[PDB]
This record gives sequence, structure tokens and C-alpha cells, in this order.
Amino acid sequence: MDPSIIEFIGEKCMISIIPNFSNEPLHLIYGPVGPFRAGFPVFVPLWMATHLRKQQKCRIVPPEWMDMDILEEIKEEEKRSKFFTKMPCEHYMVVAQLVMSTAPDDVPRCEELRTVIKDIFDIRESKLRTSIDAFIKGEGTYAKLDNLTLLEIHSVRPILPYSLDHIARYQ
Amino acid sequence: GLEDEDDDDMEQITAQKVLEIIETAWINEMCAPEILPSQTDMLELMVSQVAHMEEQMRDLDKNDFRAVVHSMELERVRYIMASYLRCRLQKIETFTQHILNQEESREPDDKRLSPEETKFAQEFASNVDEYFHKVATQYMPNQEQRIVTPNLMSHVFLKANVAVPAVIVGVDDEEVDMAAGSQHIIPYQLVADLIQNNQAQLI
Amino acid sequence: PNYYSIEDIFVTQEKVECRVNTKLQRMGFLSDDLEPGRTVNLPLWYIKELKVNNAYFTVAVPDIYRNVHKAVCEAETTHIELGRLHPYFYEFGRYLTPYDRNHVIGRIIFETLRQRVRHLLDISKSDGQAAKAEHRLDNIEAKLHEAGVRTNSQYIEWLQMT
Amino acid sequence: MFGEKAFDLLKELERSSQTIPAFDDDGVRQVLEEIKAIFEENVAQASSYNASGDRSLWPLLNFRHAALQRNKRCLLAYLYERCRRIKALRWEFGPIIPGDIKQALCEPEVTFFNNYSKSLAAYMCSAGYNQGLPIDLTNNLRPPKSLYIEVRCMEDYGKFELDDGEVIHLKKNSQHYLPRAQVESLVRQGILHHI
Repeated sequence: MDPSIIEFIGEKCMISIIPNFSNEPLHLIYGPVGPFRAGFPVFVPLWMATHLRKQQKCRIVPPEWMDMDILEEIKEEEKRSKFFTKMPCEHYMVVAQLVMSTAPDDVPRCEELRTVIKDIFDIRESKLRTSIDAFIKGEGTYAKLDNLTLLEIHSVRPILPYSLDHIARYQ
Repeated sequence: GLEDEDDDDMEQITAQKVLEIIETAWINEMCAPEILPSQTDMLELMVSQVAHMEEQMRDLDKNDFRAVVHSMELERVRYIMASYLRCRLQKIETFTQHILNQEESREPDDKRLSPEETKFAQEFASNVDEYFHKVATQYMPNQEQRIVTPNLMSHVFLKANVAVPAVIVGVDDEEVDMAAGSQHIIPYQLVADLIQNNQAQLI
Repeated sequence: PNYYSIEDIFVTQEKVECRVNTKLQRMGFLSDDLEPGRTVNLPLWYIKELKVNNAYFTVAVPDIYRNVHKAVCEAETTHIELGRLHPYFYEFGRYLTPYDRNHVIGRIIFETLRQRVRHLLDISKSDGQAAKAEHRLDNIEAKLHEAGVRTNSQYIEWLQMT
Repeated sequence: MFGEKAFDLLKELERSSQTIPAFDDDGVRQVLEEIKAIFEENVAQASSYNASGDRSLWPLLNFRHAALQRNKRCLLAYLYERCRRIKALRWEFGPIIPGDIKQALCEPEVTFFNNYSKSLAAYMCSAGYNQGLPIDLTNNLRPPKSLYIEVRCMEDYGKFELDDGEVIHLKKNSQHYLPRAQVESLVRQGILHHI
């Protein structure tokens, strides 16, 4: 648990971009990568778009779950979500930060998305405290993940359990 | 025998695939009470892949792009390998007491532990006594209780990977309501069984 | 030889107000003979392993520990206030429980700390400068308190490249 | 005090966080002059007719037992925190640049220190390569670049850079014939937050 440790997890996820070159001094690295030729999309992980966009080589575009409309209806789904809601790729709180950091030289609508993603973030986080104001009787066989994410749950992990076990031992 | 295996065999195993093949065995070792099974195939896995890749780079050692990209990936990998062995080093440096009781129960095969760790363990267990040398060894004890990492109830978070109905398995509690994408939280004593099946996962 | 922690030996020292049932000899640290009944303070180490059924000393509790406050604080488990007149209050029974002969204390302790399962709704942040609420504390809840402050203080650093 | 001081025992290192002037071997001398003052009583009455085999002596046994407990475990702390923080900076460098002093080695700690150094020896041997490639793991993280130039830093002392330069003056203006293998030790000890 760190701000970057889970980027050695999460940053491996995939996006799809367009570079500006022909094939490089080497053409392709033996692996799942596809061939490099300007003017067309190519699918990549995310430990390069950092390296690439600021290397002034190419453009970049996001996945589809980054919008306004889908992330304006998912919240009203979440409002009645007595348990959980829709989960676009399940570590989407970090791709947004590493995209909206550099990318906004060309990306559209680079603030209102921040507005809505925090507006979902806070509501689900405050949800993930009220589990605790009902969690009774040492019920360590009954709890919630059903459409939970990861980037929230490290914000609880060292507080509650590390003491909860040796405390609520009595029941 | 039955070749075409995901290990070093008659087929190409991917850098990203070999990323996967121990990413889980790192992440479960991260958040857990005690030591988990050992693995040693990585050692001739990694350096074989890494050495071939590095010399393939050293041929074309002049470019600016593709050497750095190969190197970046190598760096991430070496990060994960170092972190894995570091955490196991710490947990054995702690759990140097009654690890030895299981190992003298059988000295398991490549499942539980690896030999160099036992080298370390006996090295350290001897050293603490020969440092205690200059405290009380003209009057060292004249005639069990020193244990460090026994506890098996630190509540962890599970990820199920199975039948969306309740696949009931060996575990003490009412493990009902297993799922495909879900979890009902539990501790570690009652479940050190599913994970050795790789049926379930941690986070 | 313990459930260690950095509080290695804030562990077996908590002093009591034990009574006397019958006579003893040669109190040592305080007569190879005495009367039946003379109140005396005692530590917890040597009493840790002297046979609850055996009767040199008696059914014996302290007064904050005596059932009156403790009962009305499993009813005042809403704002039982602590301070530093008894700083740690969270695993005392995790030795002392069975020595009452009136079986009262374990449920009290569990309800009190189940209130911390109810309490720490609020302690979720370090909003600004140094110190906020740093004297209602057992110093085991202080551990996870600092820990949560740490995790939030670094999660903050996550919230952008900051 | 009657078993309290270990929090006082590390206080030689109270300032020594990362701006450390130096370090010392505090707090053992009178404190283990104790232990030979007490064993006399701890084993005075061993199976003796001093009391003709009676129950009353049970506080004495536990007295010895708890005395051993406190002594040994404060010793474990004075050992392990020293090794652990030193292990942090010893992950920030091999025995290239050892401690600021090597005068605060509490004499038997030669075995302790060097064994942990040989921990990393085993680490190097098995890890990195099967034969053992000492795997560059926590310092000198420059992407592949030039091998020989010097640069500016922020005033470290200890002056132990035996690596491959005549005299480089490892401080601010360690600015001399520095090869790559010379400068192979530093990322964080208080040196190059600034090139």
C-alpha cells in the first residue's frame, strides 16, 4: 500500500493510441505489441504513454468509460445501489490521474470528468464506512465486495483489521 | 513426455505471461500472516529470458528508443523480483523460530521453502547466540517460549474466482455464498486450503 | 515469552488492591506469619500463575474495575471518558478476566471496544497541523491511530503526483 | 529503571535520522554489570535445605524468569533496530560506503554486521544469476548513459569512496575524475536530491 506500488500493478493495463512514426530503428519487440506505423491506432500498455506523450512523439486517446453521459447515469444508478455499482476496469482511479496529468494538451473535457469521478468516489467511500456502523458480532463470514474496486480499499486496510482480529476475538 | 508446456518447453512464453505466472505468488505473499509455498523455477526462468534479451539489445546497443524500452521493462521485472524476495527475507528474519519445526516435520520439496533460505536461517540462529556471547555466556542460562510469527487469524480480503453459487469446500466456518466476482470476508486459519489449490486469491 | 509489541512489558505490571484470605510468610519486597485480612497492592507477574482456585488471596478487583462503573459504562458505552487516570484500558481482561468468581468483565471489555468498531467513523484524516485529540488514549488504539493518519497522509500524496 | 530504559538506550540515535553526525556504543556497561550481581540469588537456593523444600519460594523462580525476559528482549531491540536501520542504509549501499564511524560497533557486533553483509552475499549468489550476478538493486539508477563525468551534490562526509578514483572528495564539489564504478553507491544518503 502506497501511491505508486499499485501502479506497478495498475499501469500495466491497456489503451490504444496512434503514434507518428514508421517502424523504429527496431521495428517491434517480441511480444503482444503490434506493428508501428504512423497514421493508425496501436494498442499499448501505460508505461509508455507517459514515456511517449512527453517525448513529443504522438497523440493519445482514452477508453470509452471516460465520458460525461455514462458517468452521469452511473451515479444515479449508484444512488439506489444499496450494495455497489458499475465498474469500468476496476482500477480506473489511477488511469485517470496518469491520463489527465499529461494528456490534456489535446484531450477534451478535462475537468468535468474530474468533477464526476470524484462525485462517485466520495459517495462510494462514505458508503464503505457504513458497512462498519452495522458490522456486528464479529461477522467474519459476511461482507461486501460484489462490485467493489481496489483503489479505495487500501484506504481502510491497515486501520481496522490489524487490530480487529485480536480485539473482537471475544466472540 | 507431454511437452508444449508453459514452463521452459517447446513453445514461446511471453514476457507478459511470465509477468502473470508469479504476479499472484507475490501479491498473496504481500498481505498474509505467515510464509507461503516457495518457487525456484523463476531463477533459470528470469535470467534465461533476461540474458537473451539483454544480449539481443547489446547487438543493437546504439538506438535511443528500443534499448530504453527493453530496459524499462527489465527494470519493472527486477522491481517485482526484488520485492518478492525482500518480503520473504523479512518474514523469515522474523519467523526464524518455529518455521524450523515444520521443516523438521518433513523438509518439504520446492512447495514450502527453498534451500538458501535455510542457509540464512541457520546462519542467523547461530549468530544471535554467538552475539549473545558477550552478554551472558560465562553465565548463560543454566537450563520453548520464544516464538515470533504464529498467528493465523489476521483478517484478509479474498477474491473468489469460481462458481457463482456457493462452492462449499474445506474451511471451518459457514463459507456459504461463494461467487465468481464477490467475497464474504474471513480470516486465514480456516483458509490456507483454497489458496494452495489456486482456487481463490487475495488482494 | 509473550504476545510482544513495542509495549513489550507494559504487560504484566498493572497493580491491584488484592485482599488476604489466610496467612503467608516473608513478604520479601514489602514476619513469616500474618493475619487473615490485610489489604495489599500486588503486581501481575507472580500472581499470573498461582491457581485461581487456590486461596492465599481473595476475590479481588479494583474500584474503577469494580462492577459499578463498569456496568453503568456498558450502559455509558456512549461517552465513557478516559483521560490518563487509566490510560490503557483495552486488553487488561486479556489476562485478568477469570479471577473474579463473578463473571462480568469480558463482556464489558468487548462492548467497550465494539464501540470503537462504532467510534472511528471520525478519525480518518490529518486535516492540517500537528495534534488534535491526543489524550483520551489507550496506547494500542494510538498505534492504529497513527497508522491511519499515516495511510491517509500518503493517500493524500497519491491524490495527484503531489 | 526496574526494566524501562531501552527507550533511553536508543536515544543516542535521537537526532541520527538522516543528518547523522556520528553514533556510539551507549548503554551496556553498568547495565550488564547488573547480571552478575543477581545470579547469586537467582540460583542461591537450588534444591537447597535453606528452607527444607517448601512452597514459599515460588516468587523467586518467576523473579529470575521475568528478569531474564526483560534483559534478553531489550537486548533483542538494541540488536535488531540497529541492524534494521543500518540495513536500510546498507540497502542504500553495499559495504562500498559503510557506516559513518565504524567505532560504535558494540564489540561482538562484527559477527552480526558481517553476517548480514553475507546475507546479501547469498542474495547476490543465488539471485541475479545462478552463478551470481550481483544485481544492481537500490542505487545508481541512471538509464544507460555516459560512464565518466562528475556533478554537484550537497555535502556528505565519511569520505570512504575507495572505488576507482584517486581522490574524489565525496561531498559538494566531489567534482573530479569520477568513473561510473566510482559513483556506484549513492542515491539517498543525503547527497543527490540535486545533480
